[PDB]
Amino acid sequence: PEIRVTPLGAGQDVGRSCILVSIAGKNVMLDCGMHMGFNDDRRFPDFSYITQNGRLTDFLDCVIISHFHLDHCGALPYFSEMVGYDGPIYMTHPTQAICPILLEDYRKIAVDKKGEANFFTSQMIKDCMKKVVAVHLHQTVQVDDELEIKAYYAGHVLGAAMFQIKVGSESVVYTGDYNMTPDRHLGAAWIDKCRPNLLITESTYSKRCRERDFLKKVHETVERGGKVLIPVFALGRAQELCILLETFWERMNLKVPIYFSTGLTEKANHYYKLFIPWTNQKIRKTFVQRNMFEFKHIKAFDRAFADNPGPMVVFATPGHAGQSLQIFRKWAGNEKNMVIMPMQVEYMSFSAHADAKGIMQLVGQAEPESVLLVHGEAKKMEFLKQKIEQELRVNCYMPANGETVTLPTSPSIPVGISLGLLKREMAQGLLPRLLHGTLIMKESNFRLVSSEQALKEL
Amino acid sequence: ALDVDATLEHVQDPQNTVKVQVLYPDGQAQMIHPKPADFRNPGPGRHRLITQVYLSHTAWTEACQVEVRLLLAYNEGTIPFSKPVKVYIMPKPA
Amino acid sequence: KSAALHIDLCKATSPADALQYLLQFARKPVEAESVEGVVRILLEHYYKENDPSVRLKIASLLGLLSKTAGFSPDCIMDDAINILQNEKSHQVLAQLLDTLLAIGTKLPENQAIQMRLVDVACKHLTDTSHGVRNKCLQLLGNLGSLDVQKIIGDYFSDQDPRVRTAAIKAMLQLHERGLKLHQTIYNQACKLLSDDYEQVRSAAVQLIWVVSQLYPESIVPIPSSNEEIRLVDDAFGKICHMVSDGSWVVRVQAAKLLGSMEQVSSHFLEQTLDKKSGACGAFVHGLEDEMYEVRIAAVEALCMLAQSSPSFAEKCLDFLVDMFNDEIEEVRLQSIHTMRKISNNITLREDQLDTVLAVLEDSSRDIREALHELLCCTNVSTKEGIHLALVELLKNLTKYPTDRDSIWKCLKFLGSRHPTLVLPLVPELLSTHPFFDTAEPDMDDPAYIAVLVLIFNAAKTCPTMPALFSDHTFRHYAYLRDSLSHLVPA
Amino acid sequence: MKLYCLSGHPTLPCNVLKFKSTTIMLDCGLDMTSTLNFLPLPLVQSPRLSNLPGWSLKDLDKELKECSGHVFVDSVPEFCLPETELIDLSTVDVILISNYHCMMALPYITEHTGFTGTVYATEPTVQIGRLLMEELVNFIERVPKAQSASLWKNKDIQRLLPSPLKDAVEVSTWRRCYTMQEVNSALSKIQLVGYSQKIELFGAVQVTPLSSGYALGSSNWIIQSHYEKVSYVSGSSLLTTHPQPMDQASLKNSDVLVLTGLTQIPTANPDGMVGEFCSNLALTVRNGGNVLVPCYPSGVIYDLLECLYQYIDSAGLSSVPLYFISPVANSSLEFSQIFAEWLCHNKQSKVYLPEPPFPHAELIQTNKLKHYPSIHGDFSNDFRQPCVVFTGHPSLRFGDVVHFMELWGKSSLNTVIFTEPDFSYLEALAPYQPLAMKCIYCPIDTRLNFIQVSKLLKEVQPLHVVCPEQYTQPPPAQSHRMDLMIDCQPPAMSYRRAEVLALPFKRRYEKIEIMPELADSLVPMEIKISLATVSAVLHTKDNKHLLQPP
Ligand SMILES: [Zn+2]
Ligand SMILES: [Zn+2]
Repeated sequence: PEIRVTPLGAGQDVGRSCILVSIAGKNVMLDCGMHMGFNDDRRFPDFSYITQNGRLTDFLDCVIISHFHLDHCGALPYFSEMVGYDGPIYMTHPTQAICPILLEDYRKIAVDKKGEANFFTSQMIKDCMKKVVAVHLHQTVQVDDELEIKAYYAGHVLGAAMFQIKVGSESVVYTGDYNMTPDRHLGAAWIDKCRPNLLITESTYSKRCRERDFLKKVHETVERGGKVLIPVFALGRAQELCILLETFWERMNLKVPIYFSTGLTEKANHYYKLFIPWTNQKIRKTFVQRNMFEFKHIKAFDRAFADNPGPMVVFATPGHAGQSLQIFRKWAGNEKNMVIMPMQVEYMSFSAHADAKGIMQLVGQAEPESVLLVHGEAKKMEFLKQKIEQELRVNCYMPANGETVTLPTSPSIPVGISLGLLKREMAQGLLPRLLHGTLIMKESNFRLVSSEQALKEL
Repeated sequence: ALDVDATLEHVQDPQNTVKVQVLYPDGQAQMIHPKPADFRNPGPGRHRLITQVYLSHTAWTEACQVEVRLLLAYNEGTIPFSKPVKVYIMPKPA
Repeated sequence: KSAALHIDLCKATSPADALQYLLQFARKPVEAESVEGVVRILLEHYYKENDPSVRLKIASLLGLLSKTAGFSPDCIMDDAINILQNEKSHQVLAQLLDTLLAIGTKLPENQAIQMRLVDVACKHLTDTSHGVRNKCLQLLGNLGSLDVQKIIGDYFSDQDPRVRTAAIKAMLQLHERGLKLHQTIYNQACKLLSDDYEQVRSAAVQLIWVVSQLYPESIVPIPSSNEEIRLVDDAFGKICHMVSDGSWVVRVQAAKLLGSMEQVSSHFLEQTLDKKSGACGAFVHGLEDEMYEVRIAAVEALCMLAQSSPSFAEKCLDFLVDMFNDEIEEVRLQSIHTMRKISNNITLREDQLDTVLAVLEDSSRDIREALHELLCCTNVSTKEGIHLALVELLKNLTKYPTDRDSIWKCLKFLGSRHPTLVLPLVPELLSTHPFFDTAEPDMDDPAYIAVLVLIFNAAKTCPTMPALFSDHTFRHYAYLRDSLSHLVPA
Repeated sequence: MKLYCLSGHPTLPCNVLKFKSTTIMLDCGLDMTSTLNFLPLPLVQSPRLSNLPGWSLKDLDKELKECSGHVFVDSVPEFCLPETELIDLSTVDVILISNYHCMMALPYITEHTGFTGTVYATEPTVQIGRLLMEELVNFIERVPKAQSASLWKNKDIQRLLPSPLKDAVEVSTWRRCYTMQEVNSALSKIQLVGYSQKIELFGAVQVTPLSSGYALGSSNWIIQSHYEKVSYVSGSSLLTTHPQPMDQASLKNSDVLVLTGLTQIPTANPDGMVGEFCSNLALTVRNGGNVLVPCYPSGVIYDLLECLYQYIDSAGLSSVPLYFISPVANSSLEFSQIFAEWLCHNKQSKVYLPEPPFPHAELIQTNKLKHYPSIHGDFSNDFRQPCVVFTGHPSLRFGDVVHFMELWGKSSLNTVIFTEPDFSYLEALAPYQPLAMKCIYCPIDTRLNFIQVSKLLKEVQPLHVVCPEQYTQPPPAQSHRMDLMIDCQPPAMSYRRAEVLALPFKRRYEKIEIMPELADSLVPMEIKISLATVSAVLHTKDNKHLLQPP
């Protein structure tokens, strides 16, 4: 009658999301990500806690991947095809499209350039994706005879999902990454009144004004004849910038071009085009008029039209690295050299995750009886734990990496009630009337009938 | 398809009285009943009629004409209502 | 053909084809004396049939025949309550209560039959079925005793959410019919505002708004504090918390009801647009919601509350400026319209002004026209801002020449209401050299009329300096007075 | 418990399930076969249909026009609604919708009947039926005829009418086509759901949509209330179709299985009919004729466009243009492209690659298939004489198919090919009947036939089976084949229109939850099994019961 949770990954840190939940005798891992910034073989989570030279298929009944960010999904090919796991890997449909191409990109980064000796190949990336079972929104999939999981729209990236892990009467809701404010291409996070036993949520932390200022800067720089070189590093930020730009260019109706580069942002554009139901309300509603991800102004950059003169908008492949530094050096000391990091330099930052008030709202609206914090900074987690334990009067927890946290729960016994006794109790008392009956505690089932039904069926 | 824009002035019930007549150069005089959904009423005694009437005939050796006319119908016959307007039509062979 | 109905029902079959014959009969109108005859025949045939579906169809057909125009239903109520006396099927009982509700609604004047029907409803409210309780609550709401408020308040706490919604809608119908409600209703609806069902929450927030409008100045204590809060302020806080609901129609309902609470104190009004009790950040959350209907409803709530409170409009101003650039065109139309509505006396500073003038460049003609009427109704200091407005209007005229009449209306309203500020700008607009004889500008050039419409409307209310005009400007004044007399004044 | 039957159509049902304390409507089906009795609505006033001779009754000549011995009503085509007066539709709480074909007439229930409940359907059924409703309203309202004819719907006169008009049932309940604002108001109150999603209705029953395999988004429903389950099996396919395969495992151990939407004309292999369609199309366009395919904008048209895509390169018909004229044609193609998550594992493996899931999308970029909103706009400038046109309504009473048949019926080289089994082929051709066109009837119904449903019922083993009366009898076209009926170990339960079925599958044992405070206070006395005497106060909230210690 206990729920034991052990984050082997993030804990009181950012990156390498990996949380183990042992609810009601069934063990579920909640993400499997890699820690960027480490190169000393601490990228992948320490799976020696679960098994030391043992089979992970027996130990783990389910593996959940929240979204395609590498700190939540980057360690998946290693965990499957090197340590050994041939069980169900549950994942969202847009996540299952983006995850191979971001894993291959980091495989291209780590194997070619920056120190990967113990790593995964492309063949075992495909092998790991072959074990992935895709789930839809709000679909209750039965991994076991009694363990079921259900995905909720998280709105962090395309196909980011909040997972509720329910077995018996006990449920655990894990929210990998989410944002309670809608973006220009994504909706907001939504959860019903589940009232789970535990809410494992991220804890790491205006928008219209910032977007208007960025658009005004871009418009003022492009109306002066200069060219902007705004870079993008994440796929969600790139798609949001492209859709916000495209609706601005269509609204102002000026025809000077906007371009995006690389062979990966094009793949992201195609996958975002193929996953319209996982987008914002405007993109779904105005899809019948036109596909908003089929850009009529943002076109493919053949070296940014061979870096031709004139005012134009260019998207750089990284956020440094190649395919951006050549543009940065070729446009330094120009008329309008506006480069906006997340030789005029502007600073326009777009938040992809939720802030403190969004986490407060999610805890209030899901209404759990306990909250657990991962995926953030320790000081911010302490402040948010104080806010949780003060404003909503509900227990909060501070687990580090490898630090187990156990929670006592009170299961409710499912008992059948004979319909005659139930209708009799509906009859008298509706006008604190007691219900006196006999509990026939048979094998593997429970019946609670009247004394007459007890004696006639004794 | 032919789009019309009628400025109906002081029509009591344009929903069930105003009818569009298209008259081909031959004897065909097809009479079109507009739906009440596009009898716009921008003012008291003022009405706007925006229908996309549909025209078809077989091949012509030359673009002749077609005669578009509004009609008023009453409970048994119809009378001319608007100015006769000629539109050029050229059915080319397939 | 009432005897034909009698023969066909009692002669062909009992169980199944009688239902078909009743269904066929239900589709034709009956004259009032024949209504009385067929009502007597069907009520005689009610006791014969033991099939519940046939009796349900009988009850539905009685309810349909009671709604006929020329038939006075006062003579059939006693047999109706007699067949409710010994009816055991719950669906047939619910249909019979529907029939009785039709009887009561058709005869509003007779108080005795209304008291009899609400007595029947109070008798049958203890039924185990939710449908019977729902119909009895509807009966109490439609007739009442305008005791009934206490009973419906007791049934706010029923186990079935449908009965809870029926009770709230019944007492809302009681208020709408004219009955004045109590105050314990506020506590019960506040308890019910946190219901797990969407319809219960929507009905409860409607009831909270109604009881706030009935007793706005009532004083209620905080449950967790010694301080006392006005009732309208507390209900405003509750509806502001309901603005952050998980259901979007509940959010739309909460915003729409929040717009009608004009008696709220100013303190909570500055609270509801802040970003740092439960009313804090309600409109900030509502203006950035994913559903555009919620954003529209929050825009009209902002409009109503800023029309009520003049100090609220300054806080509404920058949020409307930020939300001019909105992804839905209807939302930005509504934002521009409400900005025009609440621009009665507040002045625009530089960044709000040139954000408006930046969104003037948009390709949509509808929001350009709406923003044109906003510029007609705007008040602005710092005459360089007026020069900036003129420059942006002139380049809009160059980019879109079809809007010349609207732009001329804008410049007429800008000159007529900012007269002293245009006055130092006149030598910069008319190219008046201090000593050189200037060439006569080309008339019928829409930029030049636009300048002159601004200048002449400024000169109407200020006769301080009309001598800054040259001779050809006076000739053009005569030409515009002859041609554009609805814009240029005398 | 009880089951009200508001529709007599097998593949267009409207069943109201009065189950415990919640009333569920299972689908709503607009019978468009009633429109066959009416004279077709053309885009232009055709000379042949206008001066058809009237039909006289010696007792109406302006109302009835006779074409080739068959009498047709000269009014707007009216639609046979589900019967909305047996049960008060303000008492129903939830409408569960399976197909977009079974979502028609939803504006009739949700607006005219005082229905204040909620509607559940999947994303693709709602979107595609929105498109189909849009083109239906457009087709009725392009060239508006009046509802002039009313005297023929009389009990004294319809007896005297000939057989196609006399056999029409519930004629007084027929209604004009709903308008677009009724469509918008009906579709505004639909709560969107996904496959295998639990929906709790007032804490009493639990409904989930299960994938059926017929159409993309099409779903079967199971209604669970504690220890009893009702399975609703609407139009489902066991063949290798584009949508997700049929979920047969979740239908198991159900007390009653309501099944509808079986195959019309079951004695037809759909693959053989696809082969016949492609062969006849190739034969016609090789002779210089024209192929007209009256079809819905979505559904079987995707399958036959896939097969025609695989066939044109083999047959060398790349020079033959394929025209798809529909007001919702572009929206249908785009909607088919983006609903990849609702397709089978073969189709949704294609979108893991940067590739469209349906192969008909490649026909646009190769310009083999051109789609237009209407005939008039730019199709009249891009029209080549030997061509294939997928257009119009398959009922042949409205849409662009009427104009195309009036254009092409005077030539024997042109052909019309019928792929939809919904409408009677002879009654569809009847108002056009003096035509030299060759008519090919190859229906591609991919729903469950009778051997498939026998295997399904042997696999599932429901305790009781509820089916329409037409499934117990042999089809009247055959009337002798004993294999063309539903046979089970219990002899089913048949229903007709406006019939109320009483299901004696109601049981005891409603589930309860006991808190651990009471669980410790109950001593497990040994009986051999165990016995315990409990005294508790019963707490009920949202139709869920709890036991509390006093
Ligand atoms: Zn993350
Ligand atoms: Zn993330």
